[PDB]
Amino acid sequence: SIPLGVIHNSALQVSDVDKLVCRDKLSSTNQLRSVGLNLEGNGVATDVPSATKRWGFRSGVPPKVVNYEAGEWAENCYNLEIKKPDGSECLPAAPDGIRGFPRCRYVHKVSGTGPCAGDFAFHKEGAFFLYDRLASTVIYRGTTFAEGVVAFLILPSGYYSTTIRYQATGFGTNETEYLFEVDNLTYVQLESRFTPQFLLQLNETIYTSGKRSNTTGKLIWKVNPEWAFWEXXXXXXX
Amino acid sequence: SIPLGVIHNSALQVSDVDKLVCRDKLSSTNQLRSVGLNLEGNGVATDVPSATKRWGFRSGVPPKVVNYEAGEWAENCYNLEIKKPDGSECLPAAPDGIRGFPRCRYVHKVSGTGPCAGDFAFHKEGAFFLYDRLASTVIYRGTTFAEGVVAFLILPSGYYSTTIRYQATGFGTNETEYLFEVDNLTYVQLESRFTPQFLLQLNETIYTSGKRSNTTGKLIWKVNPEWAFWEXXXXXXX
Amino acid sequence: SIPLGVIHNSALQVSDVDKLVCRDKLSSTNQLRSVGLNLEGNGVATDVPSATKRWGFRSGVPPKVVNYEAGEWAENCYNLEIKKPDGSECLPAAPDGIRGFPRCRYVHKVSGTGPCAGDFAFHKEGAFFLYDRLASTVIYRGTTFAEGVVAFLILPSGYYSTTIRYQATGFGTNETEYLFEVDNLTYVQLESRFTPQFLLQLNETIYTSGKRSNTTGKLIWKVNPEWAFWEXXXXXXX
Amino acid sequence: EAIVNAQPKCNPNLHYWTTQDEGAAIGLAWIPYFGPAAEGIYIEGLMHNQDGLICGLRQLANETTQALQLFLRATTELRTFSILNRKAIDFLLQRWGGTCHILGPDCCIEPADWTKN
Amino acid sequence: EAIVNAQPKCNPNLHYWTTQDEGAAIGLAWIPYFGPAAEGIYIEGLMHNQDGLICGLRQLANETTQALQLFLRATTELRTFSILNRKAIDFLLQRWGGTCHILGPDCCIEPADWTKN
Amino acid sequence: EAIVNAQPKCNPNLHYWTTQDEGAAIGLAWIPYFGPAAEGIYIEGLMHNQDGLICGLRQLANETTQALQLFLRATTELRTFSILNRKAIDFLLQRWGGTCHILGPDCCIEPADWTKN
Ligand SMILES: *[C@@H]1O[C@H](CO)[C@@H](O[C@@H]2O[C@H](CO)[C@@H](O[C@@H]3O[C@H](CO[C@H]4O[C@H](CO)[C@@H](O)[C@H](O)[C@@H]4O)[C@@H](O)[C@H](O[C@H]4O[C@H](CO)[C@@H](O)[C@H](O)[C@@H]4O)[C@@H]3O)[C@H](O)[C@H]2NC(C)=O)[C@H](O)[C@H]1NC(C)=O
Ligand SMILES: *[C@@H]1O[C@H](CO)[C@@H](O[C@@H]2O[C@H](CO)[C@@H](O[C@@H]3O[C@H](CO[C@H]4O[C@H](CO)[C@@H](O)[C@H](O)[C@@H]4O)[C@@H](O)[C@H](O[C@H]4O[C@H](CO)[C@@H](O)[C@H](O)[C@@H]4O)[C@@H]3O)[C@H](O)[C@H]2NC(C)=O)[C@H](O)[C@H]1NC(C)=O
Ligand SMILES: *[C@@H]1O[C@H](CO)[C@@H](O[C@@H]2O[C@H](CO)[C@@H](O[C@@H]3O[C@H](CO[C@H]4O[C@H](CO)[C@@H](O)[C@H](O)[C@@H]4O)[C@@H](O)[C@H](O[C@H]4O[C@H](CO)[C@@H](O)[C@H](O)[C@@H]4O)[C@@H]3O)[C@H](O)[C@H]2NC(C)=O)[C@H](O)[C@H]1NC(C)=O
Ligand SMILES: C[C@]12C[C@@H]3C[C@](C(=O)N[C@H]4CC[C@H](N)CC4)(C1)C[C@@](c1ccccc1)(C3)C2
Ligand SMILES: C[C@]12C[C@@H]3C[C@](C(=O)N[C@H]4CC[C@H](N)CC4)(C1)C[C@@](c1ccccc1)(C3)C2
Ligand SMILES: C[C@]12C[C@@H]3C[C@](C(=O)N[C@H]4CC[C@H](N)CC4)(C1)C[C@@](c1ccccc1)(C3)C2
Ligand SMILES: *[C@@H]1O[C@H](CO)[C@@H](O)[C@H](O)[C@H]1NC(C)=O
Ligand SMILES: *[C@@H]1O[C@H](CO)[C@@H](O)[C@H](O)[C@H]1NC(C)=O
Ligand SMILES: *[C@@H]1O[C@H](CO)[C@@H](O)[C@H](O)[C@H]1NC(C)=O
Ligand SMILES: *[C@@H]1O[C@H](CO)[C@@H](O)[C@H](O)[C@H]1NC(C)=O
Ligand SMILES: *[C@@H]1O[C@H](CO)[C@@H](O)[C@H](O)[C@H]1NC(C)=O
Ligand SMILES: *[C@@H]1O[C@H](CO)[C@@H](O)[C@H](O)[C@H]1NC(C)=O
Ligand SMILES: *[C@@H]1O[C@H](CO)[C@@H](O)[C@H](O)[C@H]1NC(C)=O
Ligand SMILES: *[C@@H]1O[C@H](CO)[C@@H](O)[C@H](O)[C@H]1NC(C)=O
Ligand SMILES: *[C@@H]1O[C@H](CO)[C@@H](O)[C@H](O)[C@H]1NC(C)=O
Ligand SMILES: *[C@@H]1O[C@H](CO)[C@@H](O)[C@H](O)[C@H]1NC(C)=O
Ligand SMILES: *[C@@H]1O[C@H](CO)[C@@H](O)[C@H](O)[C@H]1NC(C)=O
Ligand SMILES: *[C@@H]1O[C@H](CO)[C@@H](O)[C@H](O)[C@H]1NC(C)=O
Repeated sequence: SIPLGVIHNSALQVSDVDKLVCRDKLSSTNQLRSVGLNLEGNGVATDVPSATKRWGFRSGVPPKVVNYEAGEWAENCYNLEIKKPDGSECLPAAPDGIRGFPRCRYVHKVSGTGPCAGDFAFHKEGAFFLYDRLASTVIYRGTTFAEGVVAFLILPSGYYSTTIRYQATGFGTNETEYLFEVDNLTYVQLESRFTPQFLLQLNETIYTSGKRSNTTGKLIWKVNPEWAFWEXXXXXXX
Repeated sequence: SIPLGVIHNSALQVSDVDKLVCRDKLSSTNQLRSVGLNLEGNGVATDVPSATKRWGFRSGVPPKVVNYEAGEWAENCYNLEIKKPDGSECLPAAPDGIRGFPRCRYVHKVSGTGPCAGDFAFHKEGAFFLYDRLASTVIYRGTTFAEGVVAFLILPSGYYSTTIRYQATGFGTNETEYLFEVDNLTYVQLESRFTPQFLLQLNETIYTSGKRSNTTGKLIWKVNPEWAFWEXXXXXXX
Repeated sequence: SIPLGVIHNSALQVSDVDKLVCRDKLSSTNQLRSVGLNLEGNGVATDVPSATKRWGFRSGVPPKVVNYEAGEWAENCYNLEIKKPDGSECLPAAPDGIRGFPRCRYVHKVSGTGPCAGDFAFHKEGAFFLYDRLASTVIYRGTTFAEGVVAFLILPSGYYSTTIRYQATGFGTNETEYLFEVDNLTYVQLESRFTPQFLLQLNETIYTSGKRSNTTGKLIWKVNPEWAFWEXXXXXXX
Repeated sequence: EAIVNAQPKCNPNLHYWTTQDEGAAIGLAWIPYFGPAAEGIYIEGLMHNQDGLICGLRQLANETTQALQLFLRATTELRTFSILNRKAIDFLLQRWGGTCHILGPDCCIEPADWTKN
Repeated sequence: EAIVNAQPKCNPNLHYWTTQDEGAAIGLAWIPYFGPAAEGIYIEGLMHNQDGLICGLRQLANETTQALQLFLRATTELRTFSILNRKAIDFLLQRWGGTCHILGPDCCIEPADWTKN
Repeated sequence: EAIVNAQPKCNPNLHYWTTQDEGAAIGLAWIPYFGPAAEGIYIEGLMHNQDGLICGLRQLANETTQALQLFLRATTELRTFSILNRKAIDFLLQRWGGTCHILGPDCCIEPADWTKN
């Protein structure tokens, strides 16, 4: 049976089936709750290059959706607009009723291209893509999601969100290139080491140091080197 | 909890939750019934101008649908074909499986234009638009509905329908004009006071008095003045 | 109530409702099973001409779908691509999530034309078209199905599939003509008497006897005359 | 609570439509291919205001709306068919969701004829 | 009632397909990205006519059709997945839907070893 | 079994979002036409690791995934909303799915105050 969590002896635990516990009380369906937890909270790498490597395309497996009633405020969410080199869409449009994950501090909107050798994009570790009270096994186009897993159990500052935009080539491969976007003509080579706050700070200095492209071509910066979150012209910058 | 009706002491009443009544018997799911009642039966104004003022457009609220198993024969139903002035549709097509309300004595089919400042049309008093055993919070294009509300409870002449067609400008506003249609070129200025039977009688006299437009332009009549139901040429007529 | 099967006294039987049997035990929802059985197993004629006569077009009846959890390996399945003479499709595309029946020894793919005097194709005997764990009252275009019925009850060599292609004119009528296809230009007049294995054997001899059309026109063979399964040039062949 | 009809008017009679509970069809009317169209699957009945049930029904559906709307806001299901089954489950959980203490007020076991034993 | 197979023939053997009940997958076969395609999620079994269950099963599915079709006509759900859960609820309501009168015929409480006390 | 958090890290605090259970809206906020948009139907709360429930919750959702994925593979429902109702039904069937032998270990009837009678 799908595990069901219950609090015995001041500790959560999975209820053993073949053992019946008459002392446990279920007074109404309200006592049952479905719950989604973010992979964030387990310490996974949340930077775009590390996160995208956990997703992959596959055919022959029909997508599946399951609902959950409560979720967790996420530090990092993702929003993908991936096409093939010929411009055809890699991800399906969001089905009716599936909205973005409701609480994200940083939405990493990645746009770009990749081979997309599969009808759908799944989570390689079997996790779920968490949407608004709906968990899907696949990724929907242009829809904000957090990586997460679902639990079932028996009960006994405002919201600020900022979008960080990226450009990708070779998406979903071993040789993926990423560019942080500060405007439509000025980009920064992306490293796994760059945190969300570092990207927002670097963006502002580029705007205040006038280091934006003042031509009509794309300007690409590289940068010198310069614990979990809750605890064609190239150049350089040091 | 959503209220649930039960018959205690020869009187219906909402079952109190925290009070358990062991004498109440629920022998099967068949004893539970969902039920839809028409706002008609509460004495609301059913004429087109009064009824339409209870509906309004709004965005950001996803539509919701709930089913009901039994309904009430309606005196008045409505069927809307509203476009913006530029000809784009204001109401969504009926989703698959949603048919018109099954029992209507008069279907008021309103066609016309309005600003439609919202993705969907809701009931301003929070009632439901009753379709065929499906209750929706929004209005679907060209689909016949009655205004109504749903109840849940525990159990212990043919059908004639006639269509009355209207034309509307400024639909969903404070300054809406309505025209009763007797043919494609002959109309009557609509008043809240006009009952369905009065409209059908006035239509027949216009046909039998030859007062229809015998030109190629639109003929618009105004008319002189001349309890619930269960108990460009203008002119005049007195 | 929908009948529910139970094993009393070493024999299956429908559980009488008004008689309560306290000795019957239902320990979990896992004990309840929905099950689909093929009309094949009751001895019906499975040849294309006999099978198609059990299906017919009808309007005004909305399609309905019910799921089943376990099914039976079928000897015969069918896959229809029927258009009107003007080329419009007669059958609807398969709704999302409805795949072909999962186990078929012979898929009879019939392509052709008929009047199709109805919005959907139903089973004239009220049986179901069995798909992959979904039973529908109607036929979907290009989707493999077996004819079957569903049962509900309380519990107390590889897979080889070959496609046999046909051509049909006057589909869904009293005067339907069928042609077994051995290639795109060589056909055999179809008789009810022809079994699947006979069709595969006749196909191979035509290929090994060089009796295929070696022109650019269609070659049609007729053939001389020459228990259930589990127990424009014409010509002749004898 | 109690239901007090607070509506401007009340149609005391109820001409209703619904669908039949099984019922052996005359011959082959159960086959969808032969059966009635969507427009002809309904039965009809008329119920008067004995015990005031009709006017109470209208008030009950009116007062249900707020809870129903708040339920529909919180669900992500586009069409909800499960309210009545969930109320049936709640009915059973209220009475049988924990140990049944006989002679207790939240346990519906009557050993009356087991007491005369 | 009783089920009497009244069909022209009966395949007494039942080669069946279905899906497995959980079952720890060998390593990562449970991950949808790595797991089998839609065509390879099935198991197979063969069941013979011991106690005549196979031929009774075929007659039972045949006789179920009328009620099932009439149920599908009356519902507005495009796809029905709730028949078995609703039968489970009906099972519990038949036995526990009212007060349980011990020693009564509609109450499944046996105080046999509570009587020897 | 027992739940042992075997994850590389654990956020011991849980900032959560959900929807409210009914709650009388201030005036007309329950009407969909007047109510909040999809983005503003949520409440928020913060829960710390008392009794280690947060870190156990993260491990529980991690360990649920295999069974959940295998369930989703075997169902043909595109969106599953029935897991919790079915667990409620299973809860009742485990205790009340057969005759209740008093003083037995699989029957949750306590005649303690019926024994003092
Ligand atoms: C529930 O919680 C557990 C524990 O937190 C999660 O377990 C993770 O499971 C995934 C796979 O399901 C693991 O990912 C695998 O990691 C292996 C080792 O990781 C590194 O460490 C070794 C050193 O020991 C290095 O040599 C190695 O290179 C790695 O750097 C990899 O060997 C695996 O490789 C696979 O992926 C790569 C990249 O795609 C492919 O090239 C390979 O061919 C191969 O397919 C794989 O990456 C992960 O390490 C586990 N975490 C922990 C902490 O143990 C569960 O995933 C989680 N469940 C859910 C649903 O969230
Ligand atoms: C369940 O049953 C109850 C009782 O039958 C219904 O209650 C109705 O609720 C609606 C609102 O939800 C009420 O509509 C409001 O009426 C107010 C007063 O109505 C007239 O009376 C005063 C004199 O006292 C006049 O001055 C006034 O102008 C009205 O002529 C209005 O003030 C309200 O105005 C709102 O709408 C207008 C027009 O859209 C706007 O211009 C305003 O800005 C404002 O937004 C409003 O119209 C109605 O009166 C109530 N009826 C009764 C009998 O009390 C529930 O609606 C019902 N529930 C469901 C789900 O059906
Ligand atoms: C559950 O199991 C039972 C029993 O196996 C099935 O019963 C079958 O029901 C169908 C109809 O629902 C029967 O089909 C009908 O057969 C009649 C007689 O068949 C032949 O026999 C007589 C000789 O007695 C011949 O004269 C006759 O011409 C037939 O050759 C026909 O008279 C019926 O005709 C209808 O169809 C034709 C062709 O479409 C039309 O032209 C007619 O106008 C008329 O509409 C009809 O064909 C079938 O015979 C029954 N079988 C048995 C063994 O009795 C159930 O169908 C099954 N339920 C499900 C859901 O599977
Ligand atoms: C066990 C739970 C504790 C806490 C409230 C939970 C809950 O839903 N509580 C209801 C009653 C109390 C209050 N009014 C809110 C609503 C039940 C949801 C929780 C959760 C939410 C999100 C992710 C992970 C976990 C957080 C888990
Ligand atoms: C309490 C009810 C009385 C009456 C029959 C109701 C019902 O469904 N009765 C079934 C059993 C008896 C008969 N065979 C029909 C089917 C139950 C439906 C009712 C209703 C229908 C429509 C709107 C409002 C109310 C009318 C409410
Ligand atoms: C009564 C049944 C016997 C047998 C296994 C059935 C079943 O589902 N058994 C489960 C437990 C045992 C095993 N592990 C498989 C899964 C239960 C399904 C059956 C069937 C399948 C298909 C068509 C017609 C009938 C075949 C009917
Ligand atoms: C993926 O890229 C790495 C280095 O970029 C390379 O070593 C490896 O061979 C590549 N994989 C394939 C399948 O070519
Ligand atoms: C940047 O580009 C996007 C798409 O190419 C466009 O929608 C947007 O308006 C552009 N912004 C500016 C400031 O040019
Ligand atoms: C980068 O800095 C500019 C300067 O104010 C700001 O307008 C822009 O929004 C910043 N970009 C992001 C992604 O925050
Ligand atoms: C123009 O671009 C250069 C380098 O790209 C930058 O240093 C400078 O601040 C920009 N603005 C000017 C020169 O006004
Ligand atoms: C609506 O129309 C009325 C009269 O037709 C007018 O008094 C009122 O100002 C209008 N409302 C708005 C918002 O203009
Ligand atoms: C009236 O107009 C409608 C639409 O403009 C058209 O469909 C209908 O045939 C017309 N009827 C007559 C009698 O002209
Ligand atoms: C108006 O009267 C004519 C005359 O018979 C009739 O044909 C027409 O249907 C009537 N219109 C309506 C809406 O009933
Ligand atoms: C023509 O129209 C006039 C007024 O519009 C009307 O009085 C008359 O009856 C109509 N028919 C005729 C003149 O035949
Ligand atoms: C169907 O065809 C048969 C023979 O092919 C013929 O006797 C019968 O009249 C036809 N049916 C109709 C309705 O024409
Ligand atoms: C036969 O015809 C079909 C459709 O006309 C086509 O797809 C297929 O390639 C053809 N095969 C050959 C061998 O010509
Ligand atoms: C007919 O025989 C040829 C000869 O091998 C074979 O390739 C073809 O697949 C056969 N047709 C069918 C339907 O099996
Ligand atoms: C050509 O066709 C004839 C008859 O259609 C057949 O007998 C012969 O084997 C075919 N092949 C040849 C002549 O190579």
